[PDB]
Amino acid sequence: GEAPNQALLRILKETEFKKIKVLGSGAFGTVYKGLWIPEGEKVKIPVAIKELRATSPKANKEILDEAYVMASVDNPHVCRLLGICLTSTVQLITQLMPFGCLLDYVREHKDNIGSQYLLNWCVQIAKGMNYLEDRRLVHRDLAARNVLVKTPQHVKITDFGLAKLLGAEEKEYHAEGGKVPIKWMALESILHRIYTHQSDVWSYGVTVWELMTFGSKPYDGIPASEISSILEKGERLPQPPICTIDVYMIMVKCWMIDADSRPKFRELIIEFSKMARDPQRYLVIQGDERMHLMDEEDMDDVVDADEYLIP
Ligand SMILES: CN(C)C/C=C/C(=O)Nc1cccc(-c2c(-c3ccccc3)oc3ncnc(N[C@H](CO)c4ccccc4)c23)c1
Repeated sequence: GEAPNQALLRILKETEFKKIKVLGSGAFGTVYKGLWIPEGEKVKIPVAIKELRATSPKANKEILDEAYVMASVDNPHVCRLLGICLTSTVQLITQLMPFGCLLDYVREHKDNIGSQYLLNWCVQIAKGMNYLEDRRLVHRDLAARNVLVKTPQHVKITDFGLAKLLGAEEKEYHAEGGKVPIKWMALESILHRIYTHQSDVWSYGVTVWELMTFGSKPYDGIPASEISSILEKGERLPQPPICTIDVYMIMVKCWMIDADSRPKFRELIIEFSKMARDPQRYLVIQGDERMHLMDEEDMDDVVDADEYLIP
């Protein structure tokens, strides 16, 4: 009737891993960096570990839903669950992504990110998303904050809270508890709480826009109430400065009204691959190589004394 989900859910002992330091104490719990040392083996695996504070009644069924889907994915551009630990409070264990979320990263390194990294990230995210679509899965929260950085050359999608499965028969998902980030959401999602792989494509467009802007807040001024209307009026996010029309047009197609006329992730991979073979033709970034005499002002007639000889 549907494909059986034969994913393993590993149970891990509290003793076989050491928390080292807190990475993030949000209102969603806290996440530690840690080391997982399975006793059987002779390995040590850098991990991230997530738990929530009291047992919130629903929220403990929420984190186990996240566990369910993180354990059900296996792609190089998607964070997989390593195991759960059933202590007083449940802990999710996953591979450590040392450089944190992409959003922070484009901000903390604006001046040192070239077109090849930007376009290669766009490829990689579309592969991750094309995989989740192959696995009949709808993320419902794609955003630059929810893409983590293993290295600057390798990013993966994460945060599978909110993610939902869809059999062969359904093409859609009707949410109820509407607390989803408004500014990454398709129109159909904001109006009718409909979620499709093509609504993920919209959120992909907004994610790409975040990156090409080195981490700007979309609709930076505007409040969530309005978003529905101005998107309906036909307004969209502006063309980022570094973006050619070629790139910006792909974004805009992710933001069409008719969801079926937006591009498929399998297409976004192709089109961004093509572009990543000649990056500087499609993204113009002042200084696009390396910016390395440490003066900190604006001067184009600076010469070095070693090249200024006896007048
Ligand atoms: C809000 N803005 C700041 C945008 C960016 C937000 C952000 O990066 N938050 C975040 C919060 C907590 C941990 C992490 C986080 C970091 C990290 C590493 C170094 C510095 C900072 C973070 O490394 C991670 N590796 C794997 N999963 C992670 N974290 C998810 C939680 O979803 C997870 C862990 C275990 C199991 C499942 C999932 C993280 C990332």
